[PDB]
Parts: sequence; structure tokens; C-alpha cells
Amino acid sequence: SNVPHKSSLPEGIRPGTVLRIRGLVPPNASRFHVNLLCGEEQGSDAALHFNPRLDTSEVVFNSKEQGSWGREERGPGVPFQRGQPFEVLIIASDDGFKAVVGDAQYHHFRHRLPLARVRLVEVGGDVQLDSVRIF
Amino acid sequence: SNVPHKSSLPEGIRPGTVLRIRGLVPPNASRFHVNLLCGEEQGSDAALHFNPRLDTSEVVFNSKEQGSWGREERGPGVPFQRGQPFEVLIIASDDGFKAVVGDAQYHHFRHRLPLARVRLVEVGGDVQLDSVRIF
Repeated sequence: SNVPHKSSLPEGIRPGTVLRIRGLVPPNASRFHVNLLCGEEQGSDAALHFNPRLDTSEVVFNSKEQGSWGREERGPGVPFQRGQPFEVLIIASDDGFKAVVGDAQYHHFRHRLPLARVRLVEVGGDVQLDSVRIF
Repeated sequence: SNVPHKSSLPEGIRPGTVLRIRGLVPPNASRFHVNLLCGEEQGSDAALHFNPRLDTSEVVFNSKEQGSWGREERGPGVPFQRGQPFEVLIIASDDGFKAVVGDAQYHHFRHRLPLARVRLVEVGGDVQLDSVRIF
């Protein structure tokens, strides 16, 4: 494992930016995450932390600012399964991020940090990442 | 076998809206269309008319305002084939519609009508639809 994926967003992201993540959850995965970060330094603020937790069957959403985590939000269940492929859309809108899993909107995360600060996508944890694409 | 597919959008669509269309272009297909319409009336204004033409090997984009069509825009060649499945994203931003076809950004259509007018997605013509989803 032990390596996160990083993708720069040269144009930043605006309402209408779509991140498509395709991958599969390894059969003994505990957790993985997708972070929208505001810069390339290791403590940088996270506009969005999307963290499916399959050892506890839940999906946590949060933000991180000046080094401290915000309040956890969480969706209905976990739309991921060990050993199973997935396709996630993270869609930037004017008032938040829409997290789509499969064929259904899973959660709407209202913006906590300004959208214009987001500068990179990071994908880490127990996941087999097939493809990260920005549209 | 096939039918005009309508998705009603009573709250409209906002920037950061993804229309995902999956289907088959059947073996003898001439052309098909995805319309973002402003109402349910016959001949409603169209914010976007997306029109792959298999018979002429072009993809046409246009609008229909106040009864008459605008000037057509064309994408580069035809990324559709008779007898092949496809995935199209139509992504609404503040300034236009982004068309993605099978992992490749394909064309950008600047708004000609205010996005707020859109009330209905219609998919018709020579296509065998798998799914239409609006996120």
C-alpha cells in the first residue's frame, strides 16, 4: 500500500468540475479516502475529506482547517463492499460537493472552505485505484 | 425495444449538474439526440440539442430559442459507432455544457439560454438506452 495518489488541478475547480474515481476495494480493506486539498504541503487544509470506512460500515465526510478537523458528517450506510469495484463522482456545485457512488447521489457536503482554494486531489488508504480523471 | 425517454426537472438544474447517458447505438442507427428543454410543450425551446449523426458522421450541437434554431456547432468527428455502447456526460457549468464521450472531453457548448430555464431532459432517436441519470 503505503503510497497515496496525487493529482494537480492546474485550473483549480469551479461549479461544474467533476472528479471521476474508478477503483476496487481490496478484500480485506479497512478504510480509504479521497481528499480535496488546498496546497502541496503535508498539513494543508482539506476542503473535502471523503472516507469510506468498511471496518465500521460507514462513510465519513469532514474538512480540515489550520490543522484541526471539523465536524464529521456521514451518509446512509456504506455503498462499497470488500472485493468490489466502484465508480465515484465528486461533483463541485455552487453550494457543495455532490458525492455520487454507483447510480445514486450518496451525500451532499456543503462547502466549508472556499472552492477556489482547492488545488489537488489525493487518494489514499486501502484501495486499488484504477483511474482518477478530472472533467 | 426503444422509446423517447423523458426526465422531468421541476427544480431545474444548476452549475455542477451531471447528466450521465449510457446506451447502445443499434446496428442500423441514423442519429439520436439528447435535448435539454425548457418545457413540456411540443417544440419547446432547447438550451442544448446534442445530436450524434451516424449517417453523416458528425455530432451537432445547437439551441432553439423562441421557436427557431441557433447556429450549429460541431465536434471533432463522430465518437460513436453503430453496434457499440457509449457513455456521455453532459456537465453544466456557469458558462456552458461540457460533453464528455467515453473518457475524453469532446466539446464545450457555451450557454445560449439561461440554465435556469431547463425543465426537462429528453433522449430520443436511434439509440437503445441503458440508463439516464441526473446528478
